[PDB]
Amino acid sequence: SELDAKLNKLGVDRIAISPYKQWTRGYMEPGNIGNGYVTGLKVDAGVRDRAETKNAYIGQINMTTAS
Amino acid sequence: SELDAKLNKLGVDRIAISPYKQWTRGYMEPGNIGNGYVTGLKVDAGVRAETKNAYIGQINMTTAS
Amino acid sequence: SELDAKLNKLGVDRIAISPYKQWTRGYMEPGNIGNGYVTGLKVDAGVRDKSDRAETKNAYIGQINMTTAS
Amino acid sequence: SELDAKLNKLGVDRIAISPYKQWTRGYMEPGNIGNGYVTGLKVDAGVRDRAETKNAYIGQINMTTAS
Amino acid sequence: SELDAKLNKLGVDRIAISPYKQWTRGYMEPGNIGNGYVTGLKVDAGVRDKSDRAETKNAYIGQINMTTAS
Amino acid sequence: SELDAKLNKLGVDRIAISPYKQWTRGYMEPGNIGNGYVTGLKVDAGVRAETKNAYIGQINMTTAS
Amino acid sequence: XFTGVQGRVIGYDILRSPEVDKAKPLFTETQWDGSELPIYDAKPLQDALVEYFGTEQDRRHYPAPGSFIVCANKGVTAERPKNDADMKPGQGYGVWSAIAISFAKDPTKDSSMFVEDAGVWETPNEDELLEYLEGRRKAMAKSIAECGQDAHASFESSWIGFAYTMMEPGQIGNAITVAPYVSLPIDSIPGGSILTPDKDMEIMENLTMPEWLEKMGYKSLSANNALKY
Amino acid sequence: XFTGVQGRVIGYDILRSPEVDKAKPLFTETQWDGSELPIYDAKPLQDALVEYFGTEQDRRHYPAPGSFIVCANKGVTAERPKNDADMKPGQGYGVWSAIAISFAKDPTKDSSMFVEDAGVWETPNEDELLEYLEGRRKAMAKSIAECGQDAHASFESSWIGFAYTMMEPGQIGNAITVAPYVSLPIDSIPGGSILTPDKDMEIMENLTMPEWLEKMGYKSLSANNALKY
Amino acid sequence: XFTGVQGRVIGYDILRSPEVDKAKPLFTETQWDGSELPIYDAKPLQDALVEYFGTEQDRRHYPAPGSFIVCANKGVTAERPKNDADMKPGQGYGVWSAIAISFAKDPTKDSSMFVEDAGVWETPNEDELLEYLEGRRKAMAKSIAECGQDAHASFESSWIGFAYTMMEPGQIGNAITVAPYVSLPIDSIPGGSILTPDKDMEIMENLTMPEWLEKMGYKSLSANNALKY
Amino acid sequence: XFTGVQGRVIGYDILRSPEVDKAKPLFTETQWDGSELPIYDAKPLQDALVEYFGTEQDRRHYPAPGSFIVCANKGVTAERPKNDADMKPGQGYGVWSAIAISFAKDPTKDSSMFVEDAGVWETPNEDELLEYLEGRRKAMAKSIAECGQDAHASFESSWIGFAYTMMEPGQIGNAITVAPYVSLPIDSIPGGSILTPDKDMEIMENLTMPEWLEKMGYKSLSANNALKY
Amino acid sequence: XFTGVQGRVIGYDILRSPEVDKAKPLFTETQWDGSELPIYDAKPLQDALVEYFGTEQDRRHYPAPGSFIVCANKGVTAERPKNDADMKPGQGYGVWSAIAISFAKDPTKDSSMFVEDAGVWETPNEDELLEYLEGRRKAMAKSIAECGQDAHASFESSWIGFAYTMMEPGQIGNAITVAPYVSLPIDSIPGGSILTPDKDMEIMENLTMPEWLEKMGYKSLSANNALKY
Amino acid sequence: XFTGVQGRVIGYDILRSPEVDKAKPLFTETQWDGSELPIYDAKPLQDALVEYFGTEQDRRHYPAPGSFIVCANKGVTAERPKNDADMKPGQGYGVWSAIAISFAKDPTKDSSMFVEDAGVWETPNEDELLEYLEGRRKAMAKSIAECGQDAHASFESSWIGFAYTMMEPGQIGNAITVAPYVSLPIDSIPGGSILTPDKDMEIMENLTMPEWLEKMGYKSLSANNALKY
Repeated sequence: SELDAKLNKLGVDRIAISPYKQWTRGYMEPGNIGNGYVTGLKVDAGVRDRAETKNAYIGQINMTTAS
Repeated sequence: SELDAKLNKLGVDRIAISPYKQWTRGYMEPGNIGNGYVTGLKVDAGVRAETKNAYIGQINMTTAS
Repeated sequence: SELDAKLNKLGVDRIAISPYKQWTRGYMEPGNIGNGYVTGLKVDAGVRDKSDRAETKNAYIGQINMTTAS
Repeated sequence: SELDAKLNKLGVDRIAISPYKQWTRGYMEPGNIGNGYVTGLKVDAGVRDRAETKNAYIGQINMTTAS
Repeated sequence: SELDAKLNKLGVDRIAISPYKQWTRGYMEPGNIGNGYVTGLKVDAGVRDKSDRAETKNAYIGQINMTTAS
Repeated sequence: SELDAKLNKLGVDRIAISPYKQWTRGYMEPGNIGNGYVTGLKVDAGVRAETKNAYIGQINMTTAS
Repeated sequence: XFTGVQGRVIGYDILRSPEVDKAKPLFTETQWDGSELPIYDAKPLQDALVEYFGTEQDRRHYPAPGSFIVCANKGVTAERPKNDADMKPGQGYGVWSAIAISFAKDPTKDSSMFVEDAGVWETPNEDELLEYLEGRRKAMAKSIAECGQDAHASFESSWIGFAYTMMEPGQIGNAITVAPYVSLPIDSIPGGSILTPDKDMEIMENLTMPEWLEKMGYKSLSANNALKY
Repeated sequence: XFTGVQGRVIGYDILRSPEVDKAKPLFTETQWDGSELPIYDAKPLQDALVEYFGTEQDRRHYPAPGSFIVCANKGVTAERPKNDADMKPGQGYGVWSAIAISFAKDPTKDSSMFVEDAGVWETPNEDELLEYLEGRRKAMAKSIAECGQDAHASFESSWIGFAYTMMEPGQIGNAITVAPYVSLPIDSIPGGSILTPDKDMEIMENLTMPEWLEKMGYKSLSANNALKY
Repeated sequence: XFTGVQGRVIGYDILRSPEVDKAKPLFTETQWDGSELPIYDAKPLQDALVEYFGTEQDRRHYPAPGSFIVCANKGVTAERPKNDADMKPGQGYGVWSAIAISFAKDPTKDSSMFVEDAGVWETPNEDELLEYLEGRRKAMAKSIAECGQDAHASFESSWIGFAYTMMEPGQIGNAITVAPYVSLPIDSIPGGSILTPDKDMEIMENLTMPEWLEKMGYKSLSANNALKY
Repeated sequence: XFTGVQGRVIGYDILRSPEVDKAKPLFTETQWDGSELPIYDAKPLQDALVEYFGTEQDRRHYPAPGSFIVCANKGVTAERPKNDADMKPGQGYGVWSAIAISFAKDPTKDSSMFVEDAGVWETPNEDELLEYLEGRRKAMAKSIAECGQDAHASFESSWIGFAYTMMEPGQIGNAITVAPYVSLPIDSIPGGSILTPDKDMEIMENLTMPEWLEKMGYKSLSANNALKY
Repeated sequence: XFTGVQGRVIGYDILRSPEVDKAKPLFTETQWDGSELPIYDAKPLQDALVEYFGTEQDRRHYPAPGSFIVCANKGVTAERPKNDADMKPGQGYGVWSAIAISFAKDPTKDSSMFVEDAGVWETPNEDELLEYLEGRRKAMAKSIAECGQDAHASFESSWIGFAYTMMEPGQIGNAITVAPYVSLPIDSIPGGSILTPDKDMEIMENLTMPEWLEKMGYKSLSANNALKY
Repeated sequence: XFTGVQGRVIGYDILRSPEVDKAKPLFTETQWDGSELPIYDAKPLQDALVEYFGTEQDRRHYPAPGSFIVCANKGVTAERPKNDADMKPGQGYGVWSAIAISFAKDPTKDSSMFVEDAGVWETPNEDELLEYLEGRRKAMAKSIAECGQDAHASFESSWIGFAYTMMEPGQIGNAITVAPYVSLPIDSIPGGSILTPDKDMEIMENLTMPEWLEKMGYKSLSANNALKY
């Protein structure tokens, strides 16, 4: 969109394509085509007597914290 | 191995070569040829943890959980 | 410098160029040309009042996504 | 255009961008972004007592014949 | 094969993979993965009648832009 | 040199490095690092042209005019 | 955290759920610049991300087995005990967490911010919690507001939401926030191709979440408000 | 040559001059498949390429000083002597050349063909030459037609044109045909960017030659038929 | 954490120590799917990594000075005081840690898991610790077992191990677990070459740890059980 | 042209037809080094390339529509007239051409050579031509032989072959030689993948032409000597 | 953290401030190798980084809005209360932090180390703090010293510095250390170009911080000791 | 062809032989611009290329076995018969060829030109040939001069040279010109490295041909005028 156009002249693109079938993968992992990222919002809660796996799955992932 | 063959058609390879003489380096550091990683297991203790037995010494650790 | 020359034969370079106008960016972010990094030293301290301000003082590393390495 | 879409699934793209200011350059010269080419038609004649330099300029070029 | 191994230490590889479905393409065309080439032998002869047909016979290298190397 | 500096801002570089041990190779052959070329002058004759004095022997020539 | 110049939020910027302009604030807050920054419930966005990643059962475009998804997150866990309804301090009756995204007014200069926080709760009537939460928003909200001045950066709208669960019995309960940073796969982009990287992006940037679903042949899951948080 | 799957013709496929659908054939010719292949004068296309590369004076987007533009070409040169109007065989009164492009019906399988030919002429009345040329077209034309069968490939329209010059006095004269194969530069694409390779292409694929000129602030040169050949 | 589709474990998948199929379980545990998941001591694997990285003295293929090795780890430190054998809570007599790897049954879909945990110990007879540890395994073990169900993923074997050290006197002691994620260097691959990336891999995937050592001219270090943990 | 360090000949080095070691020379020739260089008919190799590229009808792995296949070639065309069996010099009764490949003894240093030549023929009894050709081989052969000395390069075997056609009536006839230089496509390599570039090569380097056909499900075409030249 | 083989410290290795060799130690400390390791105040280096990144107002080469600058850092925050000058343990009168960089003697083998630490302070006379800090240096210093032996690595000089602020009234105060890891932008390098990656580096490696400023037309900010810490 | 913006001439621009500024013209020629363009013998340059590629025996940095060196060239061959000293037109007593390089005044805009030409000679006294050649230079020279005007490009110096050989007896003789276009190898650049592409270039751009030889440990071959042409 228009923003990209004003953004690109700075050298910044926001493409973020992964080369895997079906799977998303993360910012910076090698082989990703593009130099941007795509984000989203997830907040979910669960008890058992299981947060991650509910509603939106980010399951089986190696998380890296950025703050 | 056979797995790689069924894996590659998904777009996933597991090559992880570093361009340095002798040294290993880490997943994602620029210049690595390949898109996979190689892992291992290290547990050691001392009464100086790191430098014992298997050396991962002088490293910048990044935690993933 | 001379070191780079002895370093390069091992396969290590220390180039770290970013493709953005004006902005610096970080080690490993895609699109960086080179395989090295450039570091620096920043220690600063500041204030807020009851019921950011370290970072933004003196040397700005403002509005950044920090990733800890220890 | 639509064709590119049916073409791309074969692995063929038709992008042909040069990284030079103002100048066009030729198919296969290193540094060109893309894997296609762009062509055109030029026929011109001149005597003197000078073909190339007339009308459409492809002047000062290293020609490579393909037949 | 063994030769490649002695060849690679010089910096030469002989990979020549094309990224197209079914089609072969030529040495140096952009997008080819590898830095080698694959060659073959073709000699064929044919006919037309007064007022292509070599090429298209037996082994097809049809509809190609030829570039001569001598 | 100075020229390269005024040239680079146009997008043109004149690097031409080959990845082979000892051997030179030609403009456009895949794997060459850089986007320039290096040329030279050779004129020789014999009563066997190529192989004399400066060797460009065993080469696949491509004419450009 | 932040989402900057390289960013696009699934739901707002790409794959837009209709809901978003259909929405209407909970309220507004003055910023140091002076503009009234509207704050909206983050239901649409959250819901979007579900449609895209999918659920454990309805698996759609999830992070690859074994990948390194850098994320902005905080988590929290505690028990509410076997019966011993006596509190060894890291225990509580309920657990809660929240995330807040405030799109930057001008992406050429300032960065959009995520603010995510969480905790545990020591009462056991749901109303009291509910209440704390709806209050909390305004804290985060005014917080988003004075937040800009260091950066001299003013926002344009903050979207905020929550997840909680009330426990009892010796269950342990967890609550989290997570902003992931991913790169999209080819087949999530109808008529995308590995050779058309930026066009691939503008396709996702031009479909509304509905449209996307239809071309992909994926039944909705946000649909008629059916996702709890 | 040919122009295949990787091709786009300046003027027909990208940067289209209006003239092209405004055009109307000189005639048609049966092909072995059976379709009547229309043949049109190649004025628009030729003219296009001028607008884009520019002229020695009005320099626009020309091949870089020192580049290696692979081309399909043929050339011809001869004198028409000092007076000695006696012909040592490689001499002639006039020189001529032509190019012909026939767009393939289906670019997924068959390749578009260029046919270019040339020579010298031994009479000295212009009409006789002119005449030979307009005749020649049909030869090339029927030639394009039976040409397909080896390939089992049928075309959709052939565009053909000429350049000649009549000499006298001990002048030497040259005539050429050339199809070049280039890659476009960034600033010829309004709002193109080195980061948007395929979008950059679709911009050129969607502007008509007029439009392109206007956004670029380049005065026309084809304009009111002002280019001789 | 995990090791997924991009993974290979030094010792199991590449550079295999013989020991691994020579091994035999400590026991088995039912999973929710129903297969008896064998659990084995992680001695071989651990030992492998030593042979490859080398020891401070016998330096072999270690992470580059200054690199960013992302790792899965946990650590722990405490003192066992100057004499004052009175415990200001973060102190203990001994420190311990463990790691556990469970190879996924089907790497096309589920990811292999690492589970690593650690702590401190408040008794001072070694037997009591030893004992706690061998017990702990089964906890981790049954834990690996019910662990799958969220993911609906069943394993095939978990390999588990420990390191502890018993302190006394005002020494401070540290215990850690670390799974590193590295990329291999060329000369660790006999007859590997920077031009043969995937063949380079299959060479490491086809040598057994013994074989590797011999071709490299590296004396063993696991050899006759000589590494303590 | 030559085929050097980057080379592999379809038929000899990759995709080998059995025939090649089954073969037996026509004769031998001393080289300046001194080794007897065996010369063999080039039937197997020629035939191989057909199996791979395929025929106009049986289309298999042919050069892409519009590509730039650099080749070593020579061609020849002439008529044998309407009746006027009087020879305006560029005419002849028959046309012929040949190619010859001589694999270098040591590919680390010297380059394998192609020698290709052609012409027209002024008699009209087939035997006379046939005869000229079988003679010609030895010329080319001894030529391959003294050919090395400039380069101080000795070969190991030259493979030579021919194509001719005898004309009559006002037909025009063409004869060519062509060594192409291509890069192989993924699906010609059974179990090849775009991620395994060098392994992809070693698969073609290890299958015999038979084997290749079977895995690909392609019927032979060389089979029982059925290709004319 | 460390800075290793890929490292360059803004101020010492690239963009050098004159001050650095002008400097003179605070003292020296024996290492296990035996060399007297000089320790210097880190004023020059700190100051350098300011000149380069710039200040919120005087914005120069700062990390891009939204980027992922991996850093080595520690932080600390606490209040010194509304009046209630009674200490609920995570509160204090003052907050302090420090960083220390020790350049490796031999960058081919050992890595340069950063040591950064921080805390809070429970007295309220500035002198007492000041004093603690100047003491602390020597701890860190001797610490740098015995630090090497595990690695068998000896340094060449450690540069150490501090930031503190004394609070009162119910203010909250924060103190941090941060080593960032960035890649430089083109226009910070006078006469650099995106095509000259390593030459671009040697330009920054050869200018002194002064020189850099002048060519860039940036007024100093370290200048006459004007930056507080 | 030409040598343009991407160009560097072995001998003039990189690897300079001293001889070049030591030189002095044969003469000068007015150009249409008006500057007196000096013309010099091309001995130094020619000789340079020998030192770099090497001779069949003294093999140095020659084109790889089997490579595709695009070149600007022309060649010529003929016999001077068995005795029959009667001339079937493509025969001659001697053969000759020449190349000429004219460095462009401004490489930002105009391209440097090569002009190479050749032929055969029908007399048999060497003096007559020698003489024709030294004459020829001026033709080529004035030709270089009016050559610019089409391009509106003026040169700065043309360097021109020759090779001939006089035959007798039924020998066949060949004469050629060739400008090659190569890329340099790493080890021809002392202290070059595959990681320092542009620095690698400036090393060759700063050594004189002498210097280069010394660092490489290569004995000269131009040395004391010992190469014939």
